[PDB]
Amino acid sequence: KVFGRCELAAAMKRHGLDNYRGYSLGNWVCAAKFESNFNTQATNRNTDGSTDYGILQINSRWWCNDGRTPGSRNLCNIPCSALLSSDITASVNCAKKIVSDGNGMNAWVAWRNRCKGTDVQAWIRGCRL
Repeated sequence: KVFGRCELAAAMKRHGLDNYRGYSLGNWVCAAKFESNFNTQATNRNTDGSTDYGILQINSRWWCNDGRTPGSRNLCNIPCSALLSSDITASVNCAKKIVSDGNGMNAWVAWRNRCKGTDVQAWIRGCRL
């Protein structure tokens, strides 16, 4: 599924991401935009044996288990295929854990590159929340 901007914002808000650990909703929408272009089935297979999965491109070395990645920690305790659903719940819950395990949103390169220092509010402006 390829989400619309406002549709994804609403879904993320229903899942409690607005101001989660001090990160406004627009940060999360902006991250998904440039990680995956809102595509829940996006995959990126890296040369190091790991794969990035889903709308938030969560990596299979630390966070989910796909059975083929060396050094898998599976800290979200889910199969990576669960992150390829049209329901974003599993990706949201694992993203929360990624932050809860010490990291900020610096854990997403696309956020560091394309969202940090910008008016992230623009990504939810105009939406019915």
